[PDB]
Amino acid sequence: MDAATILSDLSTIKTDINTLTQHFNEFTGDLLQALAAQAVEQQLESDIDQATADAKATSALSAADSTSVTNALLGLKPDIVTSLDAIVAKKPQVDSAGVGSLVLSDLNALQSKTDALSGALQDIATATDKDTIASGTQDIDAAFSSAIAVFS
Ligand SMILES: CCCCC/C=C\C/C=C\C/C=C\C/C=C\CCCC(=O)O
Repeated sequence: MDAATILSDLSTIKTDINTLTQHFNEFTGDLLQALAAQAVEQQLESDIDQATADAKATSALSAADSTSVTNALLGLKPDIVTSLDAIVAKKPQVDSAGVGSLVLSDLNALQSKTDALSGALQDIATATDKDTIASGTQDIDAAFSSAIAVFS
């Protein structure tokens, strides 16, 4: 509903991602581990959708708020790349657990939901910040495409 809400929403997303990465780095193929990570992944999906809804409810951002939201979104990029790298690194464990289709389903959902979030933030950012967001989102989308290719 306002810029502070969107920033808080983006921080929650950041926390979710870093928690997932921790799960990935511990994954041994065990299905209970997979269940635990999927719960976090589903929380992440919900949190991204919440951010999108809050952004859709928000008026054209001041210059300072636009910078804040742009930097918070772009600040997710290395966390996303790190997280995607971490699950890719565990492809053998994913294959042995037989849960590749779940990873793939999750990746496609997350890409869709993240793209929607970026679109909504572009809509309320300054003209310059929109371009910056779009550019960073291209990079996030590239990273998703690579992970999807690995898991399909
Ligand atoms: C918005 C940025 C997205 C960052 C990447 C986040 C998730 C990658 C997608 C799916 C992986 C998560 C759960 C799938 C379930 C089991 C696979 C092993 C999980 C584990 O380790 O037990």
